[PDB]
Amino acid sequence: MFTSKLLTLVLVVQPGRVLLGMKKRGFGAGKWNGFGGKVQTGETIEQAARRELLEESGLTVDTLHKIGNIKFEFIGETELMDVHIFRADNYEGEPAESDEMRPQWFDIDKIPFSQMWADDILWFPLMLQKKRFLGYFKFQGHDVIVEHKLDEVEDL
Ligand SMILES: COc1nc(N)nc2c1ncn2[C@H]1C[C@H](O)[C@@H](COP(=O)(O)O)O1
Ligand SMILES: [Ca+2]
Ligand SMILES: [Ca+2]
Ligand SMILES: [Ca+2]
Ligand SMILES: [Cl-]
Repeated sequence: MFTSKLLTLVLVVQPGRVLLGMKKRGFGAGKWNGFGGKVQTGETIEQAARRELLEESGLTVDTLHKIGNIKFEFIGETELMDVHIFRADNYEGEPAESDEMRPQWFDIDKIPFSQMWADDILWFPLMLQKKRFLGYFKFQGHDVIVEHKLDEVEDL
């Protein structure tokens, strides 16, 4: 890995359920996921996370918690993906479909992990316990994990 790209990911939760969206185009199309994107020059990471939540789901939030940082290395690439993960326990507005993503609430027992990125099932249990975490995954293509590190932490 020679260079890095910052990315964001936002999970909105309520008691017993999590808001995901079906990615309709682009990177990770066909997978359910949280909302997020890149960080423009002049934005903070949190500002960028809030922007993409609004553009993709129609929602805004007041309190937003930083919960995770996961680095992704894809075999054959020289750019690292540095993903900054946030949780909201409350929201403003009502979710609506965009050209990019279709939001849907899932009960905990219905989260569709076989139709999500392969990493998600491993850190979702930490997220649901209101924990913080650091990780690293090396992927061979989009659906095989070849190396994996993950740890609960106190601070990020
Ligand atoms: C590899 O494993 C991965 N696992 C998970 N859960 N999310 C991942 C991911 N790789 C990228 N992302 C997320 C970050 C962003 O929210 C969005 C891309 O930003 P846009 O292309 O929409 O601008 O996709
Ligand atoms: Ca996006
Ligand atoms: Ca976009
Ligand atoms: Ca956008
Ligand atoms: Cl696209």
